[PDB]
Amino acid sequence: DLPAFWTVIPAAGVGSRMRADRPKQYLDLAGRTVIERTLDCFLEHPMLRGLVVCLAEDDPYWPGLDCAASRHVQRAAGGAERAGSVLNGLLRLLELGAQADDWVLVHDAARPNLTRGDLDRLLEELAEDPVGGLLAVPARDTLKRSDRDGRVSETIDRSVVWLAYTPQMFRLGALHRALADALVAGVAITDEASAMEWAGYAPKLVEGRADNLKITTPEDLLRLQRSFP
Amino acid sequence: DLPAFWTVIPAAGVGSRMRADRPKQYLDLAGRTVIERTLDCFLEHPMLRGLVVCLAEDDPYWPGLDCAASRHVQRAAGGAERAGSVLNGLLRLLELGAQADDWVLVHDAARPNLTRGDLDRLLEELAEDPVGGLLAVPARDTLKRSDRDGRVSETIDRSVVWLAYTPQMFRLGALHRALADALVAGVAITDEASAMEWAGYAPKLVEGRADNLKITTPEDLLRLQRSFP
Ligand SMILES: CN1Cc2cccnc2C1=O
Ligand SMILES: CN1Cc2cccnc2C1=O
Repeated sequence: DLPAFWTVIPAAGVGSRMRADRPKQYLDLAGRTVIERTLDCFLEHPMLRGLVVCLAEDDPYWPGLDCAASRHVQRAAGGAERAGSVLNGLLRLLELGAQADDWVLVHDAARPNLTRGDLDRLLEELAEDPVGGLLAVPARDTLKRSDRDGRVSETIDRSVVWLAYTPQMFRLGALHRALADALVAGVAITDEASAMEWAGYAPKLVEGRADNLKITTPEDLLRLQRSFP
Repeated sequence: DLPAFWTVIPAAGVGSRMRADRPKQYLDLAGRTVIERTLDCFLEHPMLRGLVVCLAEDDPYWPGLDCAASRHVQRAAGGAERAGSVLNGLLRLLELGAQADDWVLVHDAARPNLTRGDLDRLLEELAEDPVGGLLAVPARDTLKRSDRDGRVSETIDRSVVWLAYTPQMFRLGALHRALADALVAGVAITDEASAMEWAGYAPKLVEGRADNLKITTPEDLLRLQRSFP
């Protein structure tokens, strides 16, 4: 019995001006934009209560997509940083009838290769967790720590090192307090787990697939061109 | 004035039997095998004294390549592990007239995107180094350390964490002693830097390009299909 969950897709930071170097979320991935394929990983799930995309109010690419005329996709105003945009998504969820104890999933707009297995695996393993968790994969490259002189001080034991992926799964109320307080404190928030970690909580690690990659360079598109359907 | 250097390409571990899931070094990369493109990064360098490929004596793919009939490529017998094959490559270099103080470069057979810039940058920055070093790139993914309960114990400060790449550049005599003694000691050697680290030396880090990737899955080929010429 998988739990019910809301979904927040932070996708702001896009300028008002179309550019030849398009935002990675609007690149073409086998006939569709990256963010459209990212939304498909969630929109069809029976336990989905509602999905909210965080966007700049002057985003020139979004009104061209068919998901902009979709009742299954809600929109929230972007913030100054990613954490602020996630915060506005949490406020938008509260307007749609979300409760403080509802599960919320935050997922990168440029991670379109999220499989149904990883999603349900994350949902079934955290459904009874006291704080939540996130998808992650073990580090497979040799890690080396540097001293101040640029020389190797040690080879890090990567058997305990995991790469942080998305989605990340936390309770709406707790994440709301953690994100808002950490922004007031001046914390260098990266993901939602870092805000929960600063607040004292230890998120659970849920192993996911390694090909759930984030599109950071247009060369990373080439890895996923054969991944659909 | 770049220093003179020998090159060892460990490429053993290949079985005697051709298989449909070919060894990654023999996959096609825009009309040529991965290992052929890897050798091209070195064979044309004016400071190259000699290149040695470590191969199993029953390798069914190598005799089909034109580099098997090339005077510019020498061959050494593979060992039981990668470190042993590297060791036999060092012995093969000594037969070709190498000296104990000569620079040796060890590079992965499945890293064909090594640019001339990274190679010379590694050579010019380590030419006067007391031990040597290796190419590396800074970690750009969020790193999380796991406790014994599978929960995040800390987010690792990745400002001091580097991913270890190749080539790696060490003196022939020192690497020979470090590799041989560490194998006798029972050390879990990964790369040459780990053997030098166990021997007490601190290798220098030389920043290289991030697209000098190792081909571990046939999906990684897709990243490099547009990288040549
Ligand atoms: C994914 N991102 C990046 C960013 C920068 C600034 C404001 N919002 C955002 C957001 O949602
Ligand atoms: C690159 N590799 C892997 C391996 C396994 C066993 C023996 N030699 C080798 C070698 O050179």
